[PDB]
Amino acid sequence: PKMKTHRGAAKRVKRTASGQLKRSRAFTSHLFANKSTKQKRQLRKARLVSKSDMKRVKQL
Amino acid sequence: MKLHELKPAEGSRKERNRVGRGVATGNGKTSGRGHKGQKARSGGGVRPGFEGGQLPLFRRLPKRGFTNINRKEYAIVNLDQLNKFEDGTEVTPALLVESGVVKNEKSGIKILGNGSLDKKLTVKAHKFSASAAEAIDAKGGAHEV
Amino acid sequence: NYDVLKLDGTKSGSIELSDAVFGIEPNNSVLFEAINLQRASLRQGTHAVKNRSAVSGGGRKPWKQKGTGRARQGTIRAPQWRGGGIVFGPTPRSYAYKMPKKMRRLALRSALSFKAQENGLTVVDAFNFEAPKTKEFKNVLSTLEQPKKVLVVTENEDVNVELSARNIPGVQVTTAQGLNVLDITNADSLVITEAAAKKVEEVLG
Amino acid sequence: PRVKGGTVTRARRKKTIKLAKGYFGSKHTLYKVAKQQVMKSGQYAFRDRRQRKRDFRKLWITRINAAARQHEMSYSRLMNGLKKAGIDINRKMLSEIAISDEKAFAQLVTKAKDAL
RNA sequence: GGACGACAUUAGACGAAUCAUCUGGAAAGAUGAAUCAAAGAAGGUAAUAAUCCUGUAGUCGAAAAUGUUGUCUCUCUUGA
RNA sequence: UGACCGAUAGUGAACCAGUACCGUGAGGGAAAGGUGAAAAGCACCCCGGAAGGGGAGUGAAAUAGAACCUGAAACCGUGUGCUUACAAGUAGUCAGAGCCCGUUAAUGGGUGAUGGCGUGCCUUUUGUAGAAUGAACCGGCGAGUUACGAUUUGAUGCAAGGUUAAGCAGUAAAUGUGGAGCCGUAGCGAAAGCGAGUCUGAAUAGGGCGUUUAGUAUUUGGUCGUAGACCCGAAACCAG
RNA sequence: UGUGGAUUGUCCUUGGACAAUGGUAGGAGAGCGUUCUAAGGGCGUUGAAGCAUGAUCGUAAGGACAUGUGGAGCGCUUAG
Repeated sequence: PKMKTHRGAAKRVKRTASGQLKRSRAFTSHLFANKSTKQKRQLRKARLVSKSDMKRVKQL
Repeated sequence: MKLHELKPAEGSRKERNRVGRGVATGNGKTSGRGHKGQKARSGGGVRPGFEGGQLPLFRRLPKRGFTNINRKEYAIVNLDQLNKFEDGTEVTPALLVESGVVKNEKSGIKILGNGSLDKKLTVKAHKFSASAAEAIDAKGGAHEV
Repeated sequence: NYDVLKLDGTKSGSIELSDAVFGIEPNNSVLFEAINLQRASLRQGTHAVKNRSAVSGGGRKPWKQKGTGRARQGTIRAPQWRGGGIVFGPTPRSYAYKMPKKMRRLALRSALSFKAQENGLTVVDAFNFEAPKTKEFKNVLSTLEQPKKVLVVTENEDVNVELSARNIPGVQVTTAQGLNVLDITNADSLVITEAAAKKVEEVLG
Repeated sequence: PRVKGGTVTRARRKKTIKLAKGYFGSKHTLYKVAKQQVMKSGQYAFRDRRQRKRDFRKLWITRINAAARQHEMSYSRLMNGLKKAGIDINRKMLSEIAISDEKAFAQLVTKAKDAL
């Protein structure tokens, strides 16, 4: 039958080709210096995308 | 050609690879599956995403953002898809959907200046950008929303 | 491009109706897929066998698991047993697929052109018999010297042309709309009617 | 379509039993043992196909060494002096001449005796 | 709730016309000359048969039956 | 009707089948087709109590005689060419006298007095002649398959476009007709939103992802997902 | 190293070459044969398939041809 998507990848947005992710350590932990908390920039998924790119395959 | 001398295209069809049919084929006995383990068992293997016990990649990263079902999508149209008819006039959505330059109007028609109009035709769509109208104004069309 | 209409030798109003339909370059790649898919939908998937869970009986363990000195068996209907139990046998299914409309037309025009460049086309005039006379069609084919295999073309529903000349070894009848790529590639000569000779020039043009 | 095997498994098993003709016991009757014996025969022939160029070579040397001690000489010395006089002759030919025309060999010894 | 027919369908109908040689224990085979064909599907016959049987194309359908029910009435009526 | 089976196949059952047989009972459950065109199924004579032979006769055939089409291996025998009772052997292979043969005619074939070299095969192992596992022998059967999706490669058709689904009139014709839809041609942001740019936010500044655009439909090969998913095998759990 | 041959990948752009060719788990490429279908052309009681024997042919899986036994079907070429 059709193939099903991993519904818990509500944490990835498809770029033109690849996928963008969210930063871990992002909350309820803030006894930190301030150069540290500030880098909440966007990083993409690595070349572990060969283990899990068939599961988010209609996110397109 | 004839029905007793027909030939297919060169390098168009190949023979399927049959595993476990001798030692001369190089894919017999073990049939390229290794020796032992859980990946050599009939119908064995872990789920596509298992890390073998370590927390999965999609479990340490947090989620964010909603969905907002009620969303308005407009069929994007460039300025290079309006120079198909010289001396044009009243380019309405009905004359654009039957033109073949645009189809299945999601919910309107938005124009985006990507190229040069190179004409003075009268435009008339749903809504444009801050450059599309300017280009239409230069031409001489009464762009009306 | 200049074909000559005929009728039992007598030459009628010569018709030059032949442009991009006849005298064109035929494709040897679009004509092979049109014949491979033609006999692919002419197959009936009526074949099946019983598996390990379909044979009668075989639900009780033969003997003990260990302590007998024999091989450990589980059922009496196993695949290696003489009783029965096939592994991966045939199963009911279809073998028909589809192809782009453009390709369908190209192949159709790639066959007629080959028959026109091999001196195997003959545009005869309208013909009709009062009653299906097989003997009448026998002498008719005797006059127009042609090969053993032929393929007469109909305009609409010639009942007298369908019922007659149908029990002949190496003869087939069809209509302009019912033009295939297997029957046209199986015959050696073509005999289409003048009225039905321009009808295929518009549908395939 | 079911393709039942036949007239192809016995046609190839009857070609391995014909190769094992002349064996002692059930090595020329059963096919399970014939295949093993025929699989070893090929591994032996290829292994002694290079050992046949070592036995014959050693044979000639022994014959030339026995036909060189009659003229108060030694194979090592005879050969040494035979190469110092610029003479290209095989060991199989030298022994072939010694067994035949002895006169010829006698003269050869003198030529390799004054070349030392 | 049933008179009323005609027709699409389920048995049985008639069902086109071949001889001669050769080899053989016997030919349908080879060979030669023919002839039906809305029937050159298939099986039998002392070997491989469109013309020797069984049939098949198609013709009556069928002492009926309902199936599309195509059709008159019959009780079906008072509504604006 | 069939790119379905053809007697270990196909129904458990082509014949004496739910029958022989097995169990207190619920229940389990086989083996077994073929003389010839026509019984014309061996009249008669000879040996024997009979069984069975040897002649004769029937037939195209009797090495077609009911152990009845064809008759393969394992296994069991009779005749015959060369060789063997001082010898230590995974039994072969390379060289080589003598004694007999005569072919798909070629630097032919059978046998073997002596010499050199040489510890079977499969699996599992750092390593097996191994005293680690498996097989008495021969024959027949016995293990990566199909449906629907996803991604990549070759082939062909059209090209800023590409192509149809369920349907409907058709040789169960798979070619016509059928424009709901699907992919691509424009992205960026949690969104409202703006758009060749956009978010960032105090920042148009510096950076992130985009822009310079080739794709698409069907088929072929490789791998993967949901189904038993390459094949065989458990202690045990629940329902009646 | 000498002499003849097989395959490659190169090279030069038709045969001299240049180099190269142990191999387990694995990756890639080119082939042989079995059952069925389609088209064309064939063989067969003057003996098909099967079975038995042989000193024959191809680089391997394999393929022919005589002879005996057998008594009715079975090859070849291209593609699926």
